[PDB]
Amino acid sequence: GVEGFNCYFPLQSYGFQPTYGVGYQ
Repeated sequence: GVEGFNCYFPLQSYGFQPTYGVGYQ
């Protein structure tokens, strides 16, 4: 369900935080 690697972690919540792993312009 997670776009990409299967990470149970709240990777979707980090999409709003500063990080290179979530650089969606």
